[PDB]
Amino acid sequence: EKSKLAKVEKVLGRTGSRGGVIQVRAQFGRFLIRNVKGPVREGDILALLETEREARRL
Amino acid sequence: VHPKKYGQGSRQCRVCSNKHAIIRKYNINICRQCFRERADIIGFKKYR
Amino acid sequence: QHILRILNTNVDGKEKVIIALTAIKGIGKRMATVICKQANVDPTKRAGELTTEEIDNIVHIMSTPTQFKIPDWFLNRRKDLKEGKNIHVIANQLDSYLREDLERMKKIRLHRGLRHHWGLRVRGQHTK
Amino acid sequence: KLNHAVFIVITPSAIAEKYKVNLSVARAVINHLADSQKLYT
Amino acid sequence: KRVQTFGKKKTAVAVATVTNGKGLIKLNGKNLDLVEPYILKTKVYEPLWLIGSGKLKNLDIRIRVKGGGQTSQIYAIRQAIGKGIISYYQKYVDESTKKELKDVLLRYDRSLLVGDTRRCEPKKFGGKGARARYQKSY
Amino acid sequence: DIKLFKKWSYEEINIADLSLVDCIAVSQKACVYTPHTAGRYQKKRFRKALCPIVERLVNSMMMHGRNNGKKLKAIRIVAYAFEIIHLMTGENPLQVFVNAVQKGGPREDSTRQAVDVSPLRRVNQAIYLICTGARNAAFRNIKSISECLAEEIINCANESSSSYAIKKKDEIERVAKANR
Amino acid sequence: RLLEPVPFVKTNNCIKDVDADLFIRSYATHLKLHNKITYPKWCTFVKTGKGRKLAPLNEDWYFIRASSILRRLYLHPDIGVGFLRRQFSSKQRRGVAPNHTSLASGKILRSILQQLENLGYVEQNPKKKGRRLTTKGENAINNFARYINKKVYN
Amino acid sequence: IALTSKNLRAIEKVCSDIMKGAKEKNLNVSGPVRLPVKTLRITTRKSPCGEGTNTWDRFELRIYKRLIDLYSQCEVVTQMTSINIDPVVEVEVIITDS
RNA sequence: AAUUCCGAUAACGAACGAGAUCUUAACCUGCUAAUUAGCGGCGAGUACACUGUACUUGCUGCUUCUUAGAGGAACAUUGUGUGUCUAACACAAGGAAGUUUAAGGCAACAACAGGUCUGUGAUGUCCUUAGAUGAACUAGGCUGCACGCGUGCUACACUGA
RNA sequence: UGGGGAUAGAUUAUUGCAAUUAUUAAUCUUGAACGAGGAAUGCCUAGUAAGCAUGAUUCAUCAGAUUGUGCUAACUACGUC
Repeated sequence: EKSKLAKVEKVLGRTGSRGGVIQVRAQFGRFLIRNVKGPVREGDILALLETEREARRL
Repeated sequence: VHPKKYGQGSRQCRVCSNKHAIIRKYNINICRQCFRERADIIGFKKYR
Repeated sequence: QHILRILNTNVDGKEKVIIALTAIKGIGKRMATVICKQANVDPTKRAGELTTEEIDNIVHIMSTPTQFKIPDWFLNRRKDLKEGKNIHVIANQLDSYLREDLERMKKIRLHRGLRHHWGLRVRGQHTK
Repeated sequence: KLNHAVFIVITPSAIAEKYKVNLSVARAVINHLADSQKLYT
Repeated sequence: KRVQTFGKKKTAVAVATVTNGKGLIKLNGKNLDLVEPYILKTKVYEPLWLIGSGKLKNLDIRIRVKGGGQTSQIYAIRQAIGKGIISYYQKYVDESTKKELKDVLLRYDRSLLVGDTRRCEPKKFGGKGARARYQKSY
Repeated sequence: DIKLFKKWSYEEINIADLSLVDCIAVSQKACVYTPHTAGRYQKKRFRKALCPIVERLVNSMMMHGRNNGKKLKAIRIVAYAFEIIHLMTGENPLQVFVNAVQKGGPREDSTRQAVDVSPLRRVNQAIYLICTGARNAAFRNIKSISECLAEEIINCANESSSSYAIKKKDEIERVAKANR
Repeated sequence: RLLEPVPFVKTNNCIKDVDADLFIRSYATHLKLHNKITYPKWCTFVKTGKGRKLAPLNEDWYFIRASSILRRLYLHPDIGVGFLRRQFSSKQRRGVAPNHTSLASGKILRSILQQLENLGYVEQNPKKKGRRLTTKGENAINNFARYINKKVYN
Repeated sequence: IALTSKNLRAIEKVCSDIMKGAKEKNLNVSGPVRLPVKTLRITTRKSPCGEGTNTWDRFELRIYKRLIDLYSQCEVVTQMTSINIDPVVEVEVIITDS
C-alpha cells in the first residue's frame, strides 16, 4: 500500500514508555498531529500510511 | 644451609624483609606496600 | 579411475591427489607431501587420474624413506629406545606399536603408565 | 552435499550455477573459456 | 624555489616538499603510485584531479612519510599535498590565485586542509578496553 | 564530472517519497571517488544525513563479528557488487541503489498502537535490512558475497520476495497495520 | 589491470620506480632460467618459518625468496641475516594458545645470501656492518629494472 | 656543561644563571639543548591486600636532562656553575675548542 | 553535570564539598633553542635519462618537520531562535578547538565491628620457646578428582583457511 | 572438509642443583567435542565498541594474567523513567 506526504513543522515532545516516541505537528485544515518513531528534525517530511488516523496529543 | 642465588627465596624487601610483592623494576628492591609509604619522597609522584 | 580403495579407503577422486594421499596416514600432511614429491606423482591432478604404478611407487617411497633424501629428524618413530633404531610404522602396525608401548608401560610402572592404566590424562587438565 | 563433476557472466558462481560444477572446475572452465576477485573482460 | 610543510592524521606524519620542477612526484625514494590499496590510492590522487594537471607541471614534489598505519598515512599524505600546494602559491605565485585554489579545496572538503584531531583515549584499569570493563557476575 | 570508482556517473536520480532524496543526499559535496571517508558523523542527531549514502552502505556492510574493521574488503565487495549489477541488469548501479532505498524502507511500526517511522530512521533501517539480508544469504552458502550483495540490491530495487529487505519491510508494515 | 591511467610523471630509472611483485616474479623466473643459483635439494623438505607449520607448497619459492631479498638489499643498503628473519616472519597459531609472530628459518636465508655473494651480487664488509649490495649486482638490478619497465609499460 | 635533574624549575634557574654568566665574558655556548624527557613510571596496586575492588595508581618520576657545550677555561665555568646550583641539579663536564 | 545559579523567601551571613586547582593529549607562536634530531649547503662517485631522477662515502648556513622550554589561544565569540526573558539553553556561522577542548588525577561530613596483625622491628593481650609455632635441611603437596559454580583463551569456516 | 587442534604418541634442544605430576622449545606423526549456543545474564555513545597485535610487570626458567601502548575505525541514538 501507498505513501502520502506531510512535512514536519514542529517537534512537540518525546513520549512513550521507553521514550522512543515523539509528538509532532505535520503539514499535509491541513495540519496533521503525529506520533513518530526515530530521530526527527524540523523540515523532515513524514511518510503517512493510514492518513485519517489523527493522533491524541498528551 | 643451602640457599640459591636465583628464584623466589633468594631475595627479600630492602625495608621490611617480606619475600613477596617486590618491585625489581629499575632495581628498586622494595615491596609495593612499603613503596606506597615512601612514594612521594623518592619522587614517584602521581599525576595521571 | 575415481573411487579407489588402497590399503585403507581413498575414495577421493574429484579431490586433489595430495589431500587424497593424506586420507590414509600422514594426515599431518608434510609426510604425505614429501612422499608425493619423492614418488613424483604430481600434485596438480585430481585423484581419479592416479596411475596404479604411481601408487606402487608411493608404497615403495613410504617403505623405509631414509634411502631417498627425506631427513632422519623429519622421520617419525626414531630412536624408539631399544638396541635397534626405527622408522614411522604406518596404519594398523602403527596402532599396534602404540598399543604395544602402552602394554610395556603397564608392566614397567611409573606415574604416566599408572595414570594411563587408571584412565587419567598425561599432563593434567586441572580437574578442579 | 556435492553432486558436481569433471565433464559436460564469467563469475565462478555463475558457471557453477549454469553447468552444475565445483568451483575449482568452474575456474578451470573460465580459464579454458577465456583463452581473489578482479576486473572482467 | 622550495617550500616544506606537513600533514598529520592519527600518529602518521607526512612531510611535503614543493619545489620548482616538471611534475615528478615521489614518496620516499619511490614513485607516487607505489603505495598499494587501490581504493585509498584514489584519495591521494584526489587533489590532482581537483586542480588539473597544469599546476603540477611547473613543480616537482617530494614526500617523506613516517609513523602511523595504513589509513593514517593515506590521510596524512592527502592533507600534506593540500597544505603544500596552497602554501607554495602564498609565498611564490600569487595570493588571489591561492585564495581561489583554497576556495576550491575548501568547497570540496575541510579535511584536506586541516587534519582530524582524534587520537586515543587512554586505557583505564578494570578492563582491557579504554572504557570497556571486565564481565561482572552475581 | 567526479564519478564513483571512475565508473558511475552520479548526476541522475528519481524523486522517491521526496524525504528519502533529502536524506540520502547525493549531491556534489557528498560525492567522492571512492568509499572511505571517516569524518565526524556523531556530532549531533541530524549529522548522519551529511554522511554519503554509499559510505553508509559500506559501513553497514562491514558490520558483523569476525568481519569488523576490515573496511577495505567490504568496500571491495560493494565495488564488485555494483559491477555485477551493471552487467546483470540494464541500469546504472547508482540508480539501482536509489531504487533499492526507495522501495526498501519500512514506513510504520509499533512500540506499545503503531506510530510513523521517521525518514532518517527509515533510510538506516533499509540499509541495515539490505546488509542483514546479504549476511543471512552469505553464510556457508557457496555463492560469493559480492554477488549476494548484488542480488539483494537488484531484488530490493525491483521489489520481490527474493529480497530479505522487502520481506522484512512487508512483515514490519503488516504487523503495524494489524496492531493499529 | 597492471596498467592504469596516471595523473603525474613516472621516472622508470630504478627498482624504486617499479612495483615489487612484477619485478620480483620476472627476476625469480630469469634467475632460475639462467641457473645461477641452485635449488638446493635439501631445501624442499623444510618450512620458511614456524608461522607456516606446513610445507611451503609452491615449488618455485626459493627463487622468489632470493628475488625479494635482493630487492630488500637495494631498498636498505646495509643489513644482515636477522633483518631477513624478521622480514619474512609471520603469525603462528599455537593451537589453543594465542598467536605470535615467529621468525623465518635462518639456514635457507643464510644460503641464499651466500650464493648471491659468491656470484658478485652482494657483499660482506666492515665498512657498513652487514651485507650490502655490490657493484655487478647493482648494475644488473638497475638495468633489469629498466628492461622490465619498458617491456611492461607499452 | 651537561645538567641533569628531577626539578625542571631548578634546571631552568641554573640555565639562566650560567647563560648570563657566560654572556658577560663573551663565551661560546651552543644554545640550551633540551633532551627528550625520560619518565620512570611505576604502576602500583592500591591496598596492601587484595580485598575491595582492583584499584591501581600510576606513579611517574620525570627526569630532565639539558645540555650546553662550551669553549673556555674549565675552572671559571665550573666554579660559576657549582656555586650557583641547588644540589638537586647534577652537573657533568662537556667542553669544545669551537 | 553540580544545596550550580537564578528566583521566591522568617532569615541574613558564612564555611567545607563542587567548580576550581594540577597532569597529559588537542592548535599557534615563521619568536626561544641544535646534541647523541632533522633540513639544506657543498665535494665525490654509482646508475639512468637528457637543455635533472635514484643510489653510497667526506666536509659543513638553515630549524618547517624531531625534540622541549617559555608564552599565546574560547568566553558560549558573533548571528538567529526559545527562555519569568532572569539564570540560561537551542540552532547556524565563525573558529585548531564549542558536551566547562578530550582524558585523567585529587576526594567533604558521617559511617560500615567491610578488608588487612600472611607487608612491616606498626601492635595489645593470649599462646609457644631444644621431642620449638624459633632458625634450618631432605623429600611429598598446594596443580590430585563421581562432581558444582566463576573470569579468560580457542573454535565452529568461503566478507574463510 | 584441506574447517576445528582438544588428545596422544614418538624427539632433539634450552633453562636450572632438581624438569617425572609431561618447566619451556622445536620436529614428525595422532585428528576429540564443536553445525552460532537453552533458561539466563554482561559490557558499551567516537578514534571509542569490536577486531588485531605488541611493550612492560612478575622472570634463574614460565602469559592464555594484569597493566600500558598503538594500528585496523562500526552499529545506534544524542533520549526516557
